[PDB]
Amino acid sequence: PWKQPELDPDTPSPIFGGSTGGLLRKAQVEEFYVITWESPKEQIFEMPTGGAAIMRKGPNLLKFARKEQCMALTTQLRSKFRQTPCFYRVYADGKVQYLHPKDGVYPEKVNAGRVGVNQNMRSIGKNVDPIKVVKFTGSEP
Amino acid sequence: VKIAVDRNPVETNFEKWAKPGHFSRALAKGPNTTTWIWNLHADAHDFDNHTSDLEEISRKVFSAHFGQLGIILIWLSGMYFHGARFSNYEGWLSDPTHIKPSAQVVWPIVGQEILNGDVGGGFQGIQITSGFFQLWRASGITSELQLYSTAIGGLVLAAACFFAGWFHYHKAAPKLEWFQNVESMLNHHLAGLLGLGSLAWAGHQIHVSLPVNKLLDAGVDPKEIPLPHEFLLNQSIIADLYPSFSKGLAPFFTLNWAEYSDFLTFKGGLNPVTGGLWLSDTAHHHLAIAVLFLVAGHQYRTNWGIGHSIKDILESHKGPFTGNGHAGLYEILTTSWHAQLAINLALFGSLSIIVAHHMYAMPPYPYLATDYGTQLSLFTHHMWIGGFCVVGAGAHAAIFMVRDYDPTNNYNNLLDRVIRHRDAIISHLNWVSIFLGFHSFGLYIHNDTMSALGRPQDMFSDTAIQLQPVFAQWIQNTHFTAPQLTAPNALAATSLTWGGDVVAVGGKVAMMPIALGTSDFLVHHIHAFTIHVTVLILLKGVLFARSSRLIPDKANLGFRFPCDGPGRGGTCQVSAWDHVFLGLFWMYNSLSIVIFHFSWKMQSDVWGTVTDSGVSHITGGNFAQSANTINGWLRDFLWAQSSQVIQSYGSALSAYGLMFLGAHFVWAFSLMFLFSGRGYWQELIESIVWAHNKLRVAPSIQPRALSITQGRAVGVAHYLLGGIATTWSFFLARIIAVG
Amino acid sequence: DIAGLTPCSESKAYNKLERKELKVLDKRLKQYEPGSAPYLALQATKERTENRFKTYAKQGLLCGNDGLPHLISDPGLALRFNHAGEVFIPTFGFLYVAGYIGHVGRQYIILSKEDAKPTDKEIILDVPLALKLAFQGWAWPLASIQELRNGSLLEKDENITVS
Amino acid sequence: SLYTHHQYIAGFIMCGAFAHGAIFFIRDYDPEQNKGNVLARVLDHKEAIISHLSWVSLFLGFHTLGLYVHNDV
Amino acid sequence: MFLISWRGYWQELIETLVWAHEKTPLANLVYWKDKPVALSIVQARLVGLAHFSVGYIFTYAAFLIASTAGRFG
Amino acid sequence: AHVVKIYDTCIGCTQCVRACPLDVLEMVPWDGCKAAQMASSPRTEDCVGCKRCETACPTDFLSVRVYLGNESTRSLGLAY
Amino acid sequence: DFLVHHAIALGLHTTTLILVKGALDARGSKLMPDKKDFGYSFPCDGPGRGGTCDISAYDAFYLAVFWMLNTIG
Amino acid sequence: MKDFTTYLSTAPVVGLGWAIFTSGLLIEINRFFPDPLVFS
Ligand code: CLA
Ligand code: CLA
Ligand code: CLA
Ligand code: CLA
Ligand code: CLA
Ligand code: CLA
Ligand SMILES: CCCCCCCCCCCCCCCC(=O)OC[C@H](COP(=O)(O)OC[C@@H](O)CO)OC(=O)CCCCCCCCCCCCCCC
Ligand SMILES: CC1=C(C/C=C(\C)CCC[C@H](C)CCC[C@H](C)CCCC(C)C)C(=O)c2ccccc2C1=O
Ligand SMILES: CC1=C(C/C=C(\C)CCC[C@H](C)CCC[C@H](C)CCCC(C)C)C(=O)c2ccccc2C1=O
Repeated sequence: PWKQPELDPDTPSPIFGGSTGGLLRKAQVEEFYVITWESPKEQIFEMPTGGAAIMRKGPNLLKFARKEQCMALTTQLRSKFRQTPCFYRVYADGKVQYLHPKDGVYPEKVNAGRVGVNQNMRSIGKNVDPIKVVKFTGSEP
Repeated sequence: VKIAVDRNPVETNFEKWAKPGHFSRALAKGPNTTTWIWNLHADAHDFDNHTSDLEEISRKVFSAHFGQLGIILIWLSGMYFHGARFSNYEGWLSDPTHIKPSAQVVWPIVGQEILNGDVGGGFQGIQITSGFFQLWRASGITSELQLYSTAIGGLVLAAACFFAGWFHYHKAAPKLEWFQNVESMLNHHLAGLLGLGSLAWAGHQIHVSLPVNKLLDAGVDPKEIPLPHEFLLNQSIIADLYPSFSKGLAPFFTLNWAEYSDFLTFKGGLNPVTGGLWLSDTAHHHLAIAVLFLVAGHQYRTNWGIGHSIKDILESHKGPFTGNGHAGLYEILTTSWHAQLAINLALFGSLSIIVAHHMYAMPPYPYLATDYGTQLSLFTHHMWIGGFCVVGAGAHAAIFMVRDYDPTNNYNNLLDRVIRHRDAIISHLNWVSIFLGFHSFGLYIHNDTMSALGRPQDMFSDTAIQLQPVFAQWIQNTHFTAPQLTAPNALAATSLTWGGDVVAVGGKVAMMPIALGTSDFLVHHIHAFTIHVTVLILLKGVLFARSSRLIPDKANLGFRFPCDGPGRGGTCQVSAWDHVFLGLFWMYNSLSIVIFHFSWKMQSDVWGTVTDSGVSHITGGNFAQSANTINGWLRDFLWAQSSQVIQSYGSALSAYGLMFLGAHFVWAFSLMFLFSGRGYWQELIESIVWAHNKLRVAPSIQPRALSITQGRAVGVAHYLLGGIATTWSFFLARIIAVG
Repeated sequence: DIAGLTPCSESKAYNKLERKELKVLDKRLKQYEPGSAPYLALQATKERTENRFKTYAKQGLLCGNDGLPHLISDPGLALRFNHAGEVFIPTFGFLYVAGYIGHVGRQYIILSKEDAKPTDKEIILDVPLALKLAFQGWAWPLASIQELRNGSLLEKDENITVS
Repeated sequence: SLYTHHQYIAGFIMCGAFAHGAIFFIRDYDPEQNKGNVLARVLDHKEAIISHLSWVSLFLGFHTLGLYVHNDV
Repeated sequence: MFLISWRGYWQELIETLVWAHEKTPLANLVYWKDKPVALSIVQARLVGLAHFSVGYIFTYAAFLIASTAGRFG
Repeated sequence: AHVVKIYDTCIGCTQCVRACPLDVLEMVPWDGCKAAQMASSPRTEDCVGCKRCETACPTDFLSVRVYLGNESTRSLGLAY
Repeated sequence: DFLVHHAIALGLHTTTLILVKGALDARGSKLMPDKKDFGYSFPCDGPGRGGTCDISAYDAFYLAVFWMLNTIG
Repeated sequence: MKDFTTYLSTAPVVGLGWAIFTSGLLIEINRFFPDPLVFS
């Protein structure tokens, strides 16, 4: 984006009684993920882990243990309610990382700033046999 | 409330018969692979996927159900017809004990006439085990002419049912409003169908079946019986049998009902002659049942401002621990068919299981308990039907969670709160299955190991470390000593299984008290192990259908999908469909032992020929000693009782010897589909397509291996068919050749 | 004779098996009355059984020590010792029928593929065409060698390969 | 026991020859070096080998089972 | 089991036992060194084939020796 | 720790990018195609191996391949 | 003795089919033109292309052992 | 009627007519000419 939005760790959360699909001991020790978005009204939405919850008008914040749990929610909000979520990654040390709209534009739209990675300039197939690379790793690279 | 119908919605013509796949958008294009063929027959009756309109889904359902009735009624009329023209009913009616039934005589081409065994009665044919002959005798049926007319009625009514399905879909189909009038259904279907239907049968019982079976049990010849219409017209005839008829409905309207004690009774027990329930007791049963359903049908609100409303009932039973409870369910059940189908199949399958228990101990029809093949075939049948129906609830409930679940309606509801502690359900239920499989099945291995080591004193058995079912034993005596204290007007007990004396008919025992011991403790606890596990597989699939930790978005993938991918270490058989595919294997392992329990127990402890000195059971009472060991089930049940099947070559039971083998082939044949995968087969077809291509003889419809979910379905189908058909041959050949 | 096998006429166990299988019916026939239909059914089975045994003996079959007829497969021994109808001749009776099915299905496939929408012609057959080919296939061996000698039977490296 | 012991081993061993023969085609096979030789000419027309094999399995399977089932009945 | 029932049913089940081991009051103090996960796909085909073949062999060895030894002929 | 390589036959459909839940794939400009787009795989550390990307590529043979390899906590999809 | 020696032939010819196929089609198939890049043993290539379960040459050896045991039985 | 004849030309309906022919032919050839094994 213009600039990465820093994390506001104190924002209101949705109205959700709780469930058993929440966070486990891995979260405090290794890492966990949090997602933010801004809603115009009070609505109901399905959580990835558990049941239904009620959003809040204004900013909202959740905490998840997996990136798929977060991106599963973005696909729901972008489609059903047509919003623009953004989620981070929090380590146990307190470090924070801004992941998904890393360029500000979603990945399915091009942008001039991006640089290609893992781009082979050949056709699928048309690559050396494993015997040529028998004693080190990799036939595709 | 009112009637609502839409006229001529659909034109009737064979235009779409020529265009298969019209119902689906994808299939209407046409086939370019052979996978289009399998998807056609599969998605044919999934009306929810064809269209989003709930109205059209309702029209299709209400009219297809008319088809199953017509399909049933020609089947039912076939039994009456085949029993009239190709049977020995008139001969069996005069000597029921010695003559065996038969209604499937065979034509004389290659071999195949030896199957027409020497049944008896100047007749030779296949021996049936469906219990129609005892049913037709429980009602007044002495001649074949009554069966012909009954068959012609079914074809007439069946065509009407087929005609209605066309009429109530193609010509004059109801609206969605007519279907959502739920309170009128229960009012009509309780009072009208169950109420008057039971009252009417009592009319047939009172006016026809009682006198006819009174004369037949008194030795009178069937041809000399007065025809059932004579009892209606002549008040004098039936009065000779039951003098209460002479008063003529004055006792009823004056509320002096004791005068009808002649034919409305509370005897209990069994008839000493027929080994079946007193026909007078059943007329009293179905009569009281009608009055009970009639008042039940006047409960709801339909139109006249009196009665209950289901919505106000549901949203008024609330609690603290539950929060918002039972609120949003009236909107669910009035909107999704799958929710109702889940509830109904569960209680329509658990009912056939109740039928299986409550018939064998309480034989309602005459001369059924002495036909051991019939009594064993009805138990095995109506139990398997219960297992399939119950498993359908787990499948047809997961479809609701995936397709017809809207989280907006369910917030802090019962359904929402169940999902929010699902990990507690499956976790606590996992511990029980492990606790039971150890303490139940481990006891069998302990007895096997102790016996092989020469330590029979340390086994679990009657002469040993006895584990006796004290609670059931106390309930047997309580129901046995009930006529004295808790039911004074009852002349005897409900059944002799609780306690009493033997009832012998034709030199064979109909029913005698069943004793429970150490072996019956282990088996009754083995059943709970298979049941709590079968629930774990289905209930896990339901709750984790919509989302899980491994796959937070399953609902977008759908109800049936093979896998998300090899990632996450592997995601094969994660859908709710694949949970049903696993639960069927456990339903099979459950009821297969409920059935072995019924066969060995009743052969050893109950059935047998009564002599002057007691009873000589079929297997000499070996259930107590041998059953504690698994080798006993292998030796004394399988190796022993398979002698009648294996030695069936050269006799009328030869068909069972072949089905016994063919059932094994189809079972093992399933293993190719379960163990293997689509990948190996699609490559093999390519090398085959080369040869078919080399000779310019190749199909334009490309050959494709079966889908993943289909290979799993094809497996469990050929698996269950071979596993079930083996018992069907092992049992009927064993029991028809008695002992 | 050959292979140490006796003819079925001279065998004792063969006649022993006949006397056994008839004794089962005679015992079963005692139960019913003379003029009843079960009696007529069993008498017919008796008549068929007596006919099955004499016809197999008349046909020069070979019965072993067990008393059951055995078949011979080599055309040399079959023709030398007059046992050709057993295996050798039915081999040509099948292959005429089997090639009939191939020559017919091969022609329906080729001809429908020369038109538009051949996929529909497989699920919805052209029955007039199928009957036409089915009654034109009496001389399929002629057409095969005609098509082989011509070279229009096989395709030539216009087929998909995998590497 | 001596017969079954060796024959069951003969099957396990022989299933390894093909398995360890398949690993050769993946890891230790060079097509350009082995060009035009017998080993490449086999791999070229493999659709014929796998097909003519499937005929023999199907042929023995139908006709052998059909006779046992013809005799069972 | 390993042949018919495949991984996805089980990994969701092990996730449920993991929840219980952490929420239990006293057992939560104990913690694994290596995380528990279900068996892989290829591993199960191997494991289930071993449980398959061993019963195929131990069953016949008993029958072969017992049938022949008891009769002594 | 899986490997994702995209090949020269990409046509800029973006169906691979829309399908991946974990945001491994993104679109980058390129001069080889009509659409003037190409995919990329900058962050394969978050890859999981669902092979939904391969399922969506409409080419004759795939312009995207997931070569499975060494596992990890993120790759095994472990919430714990 | 005739029928069994032919039924034994069913085993050897079809067991060879399963193992020969897994060898020759080890390098590539139309469903998976490059098996050689993955390896001898991998689970599958995914649910795409109609399904790719049990394609690898390891899965051919896996299925042959069932026939090895049946044949030797 | 054009659509009815087309429905009768589908695969399973034509297969049903085939099955009755081949099966009835073999049976009646075993009803008469009972128990053939050797062909004269
Ligand atoms: C001859 C009269 C007639 C005609 C011309 C039509 C014509 C039509 N109907 Mg209609 N219908 C009729 C009678 C008729 N119907 C009757 C009597 C009923 C009541 C059951 C219905 C109920 C009905 C419904 C509920 C629906 C239609 C639909 C349709 C349309 C699609 C037809 C189709 O797919 O063919 C199908 C062709 C068949 C030959 C089907 C045969 C099915 C039989 C009953 C199964 C037999 C069971 C078998 C013997 C059991 C053994 C199997 C074993 C494995 C157990 C078409 C306009 C559909 C529609 O509106 O189109 C979207 C639709 O949803 N009809
Ligand atoms: C008893 C079980 C059983 C049976 C019968 C088969 C049968 C077969 N397997 Mg198989 N398989 C099994 C278990 C079984 N397998 C198991 C447990 C595994 C381990 C996963 C495998 C693994 C396996 C592999 C890996 C391969 C096979 C192959 C084959 C085929 C070999 C060719 C042959 O002889 O066909 C002819 C033999 C038959 C017995 C034909 C069966 C049909 C008969 C005639 C009945 C006909 C139907 C009848 C008309 C009634 C139908 C009515 C109904 C539709 C209502 C054949 C279809 C190979 C193959 O397909 O190559 C061609 C192959 O590559 N199988
Ligand atoms: C007293 C009135 C009455 C009676 C007797 C019935 C009886 C029945 N209803 Mg029902 N129903 C009623 C009122 C009634 N309904 C009302 C008021 C509504 C709207 C609120 C509905 C809406 C309804 C639906 C939506 C469905 C049924 C179905 C059924 C059948 C269930 C099949 C069964 O259990 O096997 C018992 C079977 C029999 C006893 C066989 C008898 C069959 C004959 C033909 C029925 C005769 C009774 C008939 C309803 C009388 C009026 C018909 C007349 C106008 C021509 C059963 C025949 C199901 C169905 O149609 O399945 C086919 C179904 O899906 N009902
Ligand atoms: C009142 C009973 C009832 C009704 C109305 C339905 C209705 C439906 N079910 Mg359901 N189901 C039921 C009971 C019922 N089910 C039970 C008891 C079970 C547990 C076994 C299931 C398990 C089940 C599953 C697992 C699935 C369904 C699905 C479906 C839908 C698609 C129907 C379909 O594909 O069939 C069209 C017809 C066929 C496919 C033909 C069936 C052929 C069977 C398998 C063979 C029968 C063999 C025969 C009896 C014996 C062998 C002899 C042979 C030689 C002839 C439809 C809404 C599917 C779906 O997508 O739901 C949305 C699905 O995935 N159901
Ligand atoms: C005989 C074969 C067999 C056996 C023993 C099992 C055993 C089990 N299955 Mg199972 N299963 C099988 C076949 C079998 N399956 C097949 C063929 C299928 C395919 C349909 C399935 C599908 C299936 C599903 C879908 C599920 C199971 C589940 C279970 C478990 C239930 C918990 C329990 O009671 O365990 C208690 C222990 C026993 C029953 C073991 C009995 C033997 C004794 C007690 C062990 C003795 C140990 C000994 C003393 C120690 C020796 C140590 C030594 C090293 C010195 C259990 C581990 C369920 C599960 O795991 O979740 C709870 C479940 O959900 N199975
Ligand atoms: C009434 C219930 C019913 C039943 C039981 C079936 C059963 C079948 N249909 Mg089907 N179908 C139905 C209703 C039904 N359909 C309806 C209502 C429609 C809409 C009009 C269709 C439209 C339809 C199409 C368009 C096609 C089928 C096909 C098939 C067959 C699958 C192909 C196969 O496995 O053979 C594979 C066969 C071979 C590889 C070689 C040919 C040898 C065959 C087996 C001989 C002929 C079998 C014969 C039809 C059996 C008698 C009928 C039987 C049900 C009693 C299968 C027999 C397909 C087919 O080709 O049928 C044969 C097919 O293309 N069906
Ligand atoms: C068949 C025997 C099985 C018994 C053992 C099974 C134990 C497993 C269940 C544990 C779940 C506990 C959490 C409850 C869930 C809970 O918190 O819900 C709260 C609920 C009370 O609800 P409220 O009154 O708050 O609200 C009810 C309203 O919401 C109405 O919808 O508690 C109960 O109903 C107690 C149920 C005891 C359940 C145990 C008995 C179940 C079998 C019934 C027969 C028992 C007597 C048998 C002797 C003859
Ligand atoms: C065998 C098998 C196949 C191949 C099976 C196929 C292609 C089905 C074959 C269906 C045939 C065509 C039905 C017809 C069979 C007979 C011809 C019917 C007899 C007809 C005669 C009487 C004329 C799979 O595709 C598969 C996929 C996934 C897991 C396991 C498996 C699997 O085990
Ligand atoms: C039960 C089951 C599991 C779960 C099974 C587990 C976790 C059991 C393995 C752990 C236990 C504790 C080992 C039991 C000890 C063994 C009896 C002895 C092992 C001896 C080795 C050390 C040599 C799977 O992961 C699986 C995966 C794919 C297909 C099918 C299945 C499957 O069926």
